[PDB]
Amino acid sequence: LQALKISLAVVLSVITLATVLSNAFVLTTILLTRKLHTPANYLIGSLATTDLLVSILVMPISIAYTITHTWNFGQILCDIWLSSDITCCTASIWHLCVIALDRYWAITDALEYSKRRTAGHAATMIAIVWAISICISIPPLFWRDCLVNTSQISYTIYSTCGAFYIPSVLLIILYGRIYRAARNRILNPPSLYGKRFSALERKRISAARERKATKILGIILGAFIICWLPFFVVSLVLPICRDSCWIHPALFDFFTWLGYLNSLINPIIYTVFNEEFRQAFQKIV
Amino acid sequence: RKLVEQLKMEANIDRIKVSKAAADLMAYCEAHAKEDPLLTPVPASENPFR
Amino acid sequence: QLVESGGGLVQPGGSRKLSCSASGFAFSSFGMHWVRQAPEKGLEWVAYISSGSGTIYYADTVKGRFTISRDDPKNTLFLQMTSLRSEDTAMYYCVRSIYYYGSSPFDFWGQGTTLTVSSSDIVMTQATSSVPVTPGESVSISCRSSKSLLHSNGNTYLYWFLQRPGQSPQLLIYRMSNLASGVPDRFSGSGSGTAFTLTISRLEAEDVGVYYCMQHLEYPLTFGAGTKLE
Amino acid sequence: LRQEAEQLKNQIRDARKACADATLSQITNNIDPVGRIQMRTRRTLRGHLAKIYAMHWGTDSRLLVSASQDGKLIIWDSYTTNKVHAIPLRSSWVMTCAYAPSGNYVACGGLDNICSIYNLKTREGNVRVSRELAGHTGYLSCCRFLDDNQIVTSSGDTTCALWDIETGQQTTTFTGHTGDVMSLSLAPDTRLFVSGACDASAKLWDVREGMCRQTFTGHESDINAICFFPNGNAFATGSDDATCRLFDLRADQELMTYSHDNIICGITSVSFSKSGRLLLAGYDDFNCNVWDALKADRAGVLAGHDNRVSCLGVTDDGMAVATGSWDSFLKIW
Amino acid sequence: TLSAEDKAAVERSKMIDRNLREDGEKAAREVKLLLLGAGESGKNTIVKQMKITGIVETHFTFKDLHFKMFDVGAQRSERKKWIHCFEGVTAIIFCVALSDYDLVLNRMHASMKLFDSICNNKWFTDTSIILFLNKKDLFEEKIKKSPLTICYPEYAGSNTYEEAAAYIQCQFEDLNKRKDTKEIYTHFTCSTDTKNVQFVFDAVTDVIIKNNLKDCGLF
Ligand SMILES: CC(C)CCC[C@@H](C)[C@H]1CC[C@H]2[C@@H]3CC=C4C[C@@H](O)CC[C@]4(C)[C@H]3CC[C@]12C
Ligand SMILES: NCCc1c[nH]c2ccc(O)cc12
Repeated sequence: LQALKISLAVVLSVITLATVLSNAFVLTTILLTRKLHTPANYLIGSLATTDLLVSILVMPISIAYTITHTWNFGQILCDIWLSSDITCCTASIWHLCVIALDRYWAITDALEYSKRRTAGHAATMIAIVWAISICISIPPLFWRDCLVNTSQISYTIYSTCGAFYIPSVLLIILYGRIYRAARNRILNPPSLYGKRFSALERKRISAARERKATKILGIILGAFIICWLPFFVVSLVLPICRDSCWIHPALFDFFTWLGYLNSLINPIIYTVFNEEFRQAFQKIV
Repeated sequence: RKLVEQLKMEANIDRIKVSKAAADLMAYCEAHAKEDPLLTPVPASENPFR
Repeated sequence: QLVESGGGLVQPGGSRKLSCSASGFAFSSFGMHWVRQAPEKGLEWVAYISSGSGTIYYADTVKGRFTISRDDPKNTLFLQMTSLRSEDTAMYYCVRSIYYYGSSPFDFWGQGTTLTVSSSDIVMTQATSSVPVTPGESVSISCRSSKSLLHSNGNTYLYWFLQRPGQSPQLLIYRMSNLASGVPDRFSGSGSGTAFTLTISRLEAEDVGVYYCMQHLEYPLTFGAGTKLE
Repeated sequence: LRQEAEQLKNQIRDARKACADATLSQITNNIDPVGRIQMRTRRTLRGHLAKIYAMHWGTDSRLLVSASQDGKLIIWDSYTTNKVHAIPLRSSWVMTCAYAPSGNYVACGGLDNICSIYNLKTREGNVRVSRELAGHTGYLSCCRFLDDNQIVTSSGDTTCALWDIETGQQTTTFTGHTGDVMSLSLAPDTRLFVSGACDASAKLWDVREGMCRQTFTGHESDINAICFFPNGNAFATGSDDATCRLFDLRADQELMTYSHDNIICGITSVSFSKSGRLLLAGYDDFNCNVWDALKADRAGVLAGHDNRVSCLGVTDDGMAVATGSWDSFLKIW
Repeated sequence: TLSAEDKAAVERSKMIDRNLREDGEKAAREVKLLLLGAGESGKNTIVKQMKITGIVETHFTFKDLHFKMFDVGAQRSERKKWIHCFEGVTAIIFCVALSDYDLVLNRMHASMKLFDSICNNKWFTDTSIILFLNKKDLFEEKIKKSPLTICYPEYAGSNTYEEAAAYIQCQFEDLNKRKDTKEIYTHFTCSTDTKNVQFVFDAVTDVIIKNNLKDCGLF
């Protein structure tokens, strides 16, 4: 029976180590590859840095706490750990949202976005994301086991909304618009082909590109939805689940770790599908 | 039609044995060997690039 | 060429705007210095502004009171002067300079304007106050400084200026080894740490003037007492 | 007359074989190898935002001029990395640049047949076009300053032109190549010079006589690089066939060939060190290889470039080597 | 430490760096286009009507986009030695006159060979080609009497411009050995005032959109 504890500890340890390794590899590839010095690539690098923060400043403490279920580090460290966890997770979610916004702009109004798309703009968006995450994670200290404050439901609603629901709906809308534009181009391209109004050869590549785009967008949406929604729905409803509702703590921790796995998943999705990122990875190794 | 006379003129030059050329090249290289910082690493004091 | 305007009579403690119009060269890329010469003394640096107004320096005697600004579109240099003292009376010279490897700072000096009013720096010494000379005679001018001008980079920052009577000073030798463009090859300069000399061989006409030795190690810039040739 | 030329070419080949009593590789067997050589990126010249194709070291071994597709020439202070000058170009398509021996003039060119001449000692301070050397019908390939008044130019016209800067007229026209000229190299005395051509041959020319003196063959592809040996009697060449060959003017025959099985890309730039014992050549695999001019062994590899090594040069005193690349960076070794 | 002159030189270098950054940004914002085609392919008239000894640069702006077109037709040298200079061009404009199908260098075959070499050139793997079919009016006026079979023996069907220029376009596109990575834009030229410029702007916008999509992982 005692073997489960060591198994959970080791699996979580390897998961966090893999997350750290992947994020560090992405960050160093971006830094050492000048071809990857782009505002969109700057956003990807900021997301990688946020994932590194999540996996360094939070993941070890999360592993130490979840397996033992008892906080031996005291309240002084508990406050810092909770603030870091909340702010870093919100920063990661808002970084995904900002990347989606950048892609939507570059796909829809690329002409003006090229003038607007600069390193300064990426830095401003990163600063805005960090500020939003801070305002999400700072409140708990002022109002008052190591768990997020649930004394008042107003803060619960505000934090859950601004952390998942608002970014979730923004991401869904942006990626739906991107999907619509991509499919419109693939199936309704502009009349720049003269008299083309052998067609099977073009149809094959058109269908392949449509399938690839659909798969990529579905993967991107899923890696956020089925990762954070199970953890955010419970986080929202549990404070409401005062007396007439309950959930197993083990399931809550499993949802927490599934959400944390989004940090590992993000670099793979956001770099593998890009030719430049794959070329840089091949160059590095 | 002019390349032919150009090559007429070219054919009149004197060719030295390759051995003498190699000897001259080796002599020059050894004479200037101490004058090549690339060949021999130099102290940080003498090399202006840090 | 450089021409200055704004001189006249100013009561003590007043303010008077001094302007320098630049033409015939890329004033934007040239550094500007203000040097004032009293009617009976040597040169004295006033202020310096770098290209683009990125760096501005003033002498301890004019710190705060004098402000130096540039206006690239009109190729004009301005020097806002306020709370003038009696000692501020002097002829201000508009100096052109550019800073890069192999450059010749202070190569060109403006005509200047005469200003009169009612009533840890490096020390530069020129013991040779005067030396009567005639054509065909070699001349040696010795200048001494309180600090060694041989910088770690290997460049000795010493400047020699010759001021003919009725004309503004002109650059003679810069960095003690390079002659300014247009200067005859007659002049030569050499020396060692704490001791510098300027030698003129076979002097002839258009050589009469006052020779000033200047150091450029760090601001404020200072000029020597000046050696007078007659 | 096409029958006589083949026979006399055979005769020249026989004579070259006859005078080849020995080979540099065999005689240099007893020569101690220079050993494994390494050079660190002491300076990384940053400020270019486009591919760099040409550079030249100044006679003072400190100032070096570089050309990039940004349409601007940057004069770098190798001792401090500071940009001495920035020279806007009328055409952004610049492939070659030259630095005058006295340091008073700089020339460049590219797809435009006009070879722009720039003065660095202008009274106005800002660098201005001293004169435009027009008359070429092909893209300019290389530029080399004999002095402040005389410059030798090579372009895609298949003919190298000698220009008088004061008058701007083509003083002498060099003809005899059967392909585009890609490189140039002046002798230490400047009396003679050699140019590489796409015809896989290098032709030696006499500036004073204004005519060819020797022609060298052996390469399999276009010759892209050429540089005189420091003694001025021999020169190396680089070509797309991934082989570097050393030729001697007096012997009129190849002395050594530098190639490796794993090197499949061509050579873009070639130069000699002050002593001439080390041969440095650029390659299309974003790295530089140092070849022993005597033992023909790869002494070392100068890696660090990202896209492609295009130009390479050695200071006058051989203190350091600066190598340009398409990644818009010049590294001084 | 740095002396006063050294500090001033450093400041000048930083100012030069700022100027270089500004110039590079200006270059990046503006779009670079490469022009290719035969001398009689109409590219001369195309350049003349798009202007709102060696290479010629044609700088023009349209709807906030600064376009600079490079005419390399005057370079009578092998392209491979200097074609690499245009690797960074967003798109390549290739001009072909449809009236050359019956001309004598069969210069249509030469144009096809040039297009093949440019398209499959290793430097232009990711560079799209904007194909301009010029002199369509003359082509349709002459095809009704001179059949297109002279240039393309495999051609079948009625000899009319509607089904002849389209066949020519398909044959030109058949040279694509890397259809997956790059794209070709084909336009028909007339005695227009700005329609060609409009098509060029649309093609540049589409290329930018496709590049952004590829960066996003799609396409
Ligand atoms: C570890 C977890 C987070 C990874 C989850 C990735 C999931 C959501 C990805 C992987 C492959 C994707 C599928 C692959 C192919 C298609 C194309 C089309 O026919 C409909 C959608 C569909 C069926 C995709 C939907 C989302 C998908 C199922
Ligand atoms: N580790 C994810 C925790 C987290 C991130 N953002 C949040 C917002 C509200 C909340 O209760 C919890 C969170």
